[PDB]
Amino acid sequence: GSMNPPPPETSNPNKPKRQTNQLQYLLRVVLKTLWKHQFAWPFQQPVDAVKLNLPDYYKIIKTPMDMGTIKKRLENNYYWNAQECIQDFNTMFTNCYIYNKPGDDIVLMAEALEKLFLQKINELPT
Ligand SMILES: Cc1nnc2n1-c1ccc(-c3cnn(C)c3)cc1C(c1ccc(Cl)cc1)=NC21CC1
Repeated sequence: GSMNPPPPETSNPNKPKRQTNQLQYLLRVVLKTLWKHQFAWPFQQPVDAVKLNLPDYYKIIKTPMDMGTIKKRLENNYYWNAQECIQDFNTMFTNCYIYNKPGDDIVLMAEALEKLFLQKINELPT
């Protein structure tokens, strides 16, 4: 039998909170721009491997990540360091490359989203 894992942790009220220029930009500019992209829809929520009939997905992908989780982590002050958020974006793209094969449609879609991501964090404020 095949079940999805619970989604990643997005909220811990015991974690210290800070507002930074970089976390605000990651939510208001970067997340916003990737969310509205033509290719965002597969990445907006956890992979539902039951719904998609892919019982091997959570056999291969042990560090799941998606933009819906990253949005909640940003808005709930889950991240202390901007690099934690940048790591989650990179995990989301590399999961797609790990599960799938070079040249697959979803890989071309993730590669384009990654290119936009790198252009947006090129302008990460200081
Ligand atoms: C991410 C992510 N990494 N690998 C995948 N995915 C997806 C995740 C979600 C969905 C989805 C479907 N219907 N809904 C409501 C969500 C689809 C996919 C697709 C996928 C394939 C082709 C295109 Cl053109 C687009 C997507 N491939 C997989 C499962 C292997």
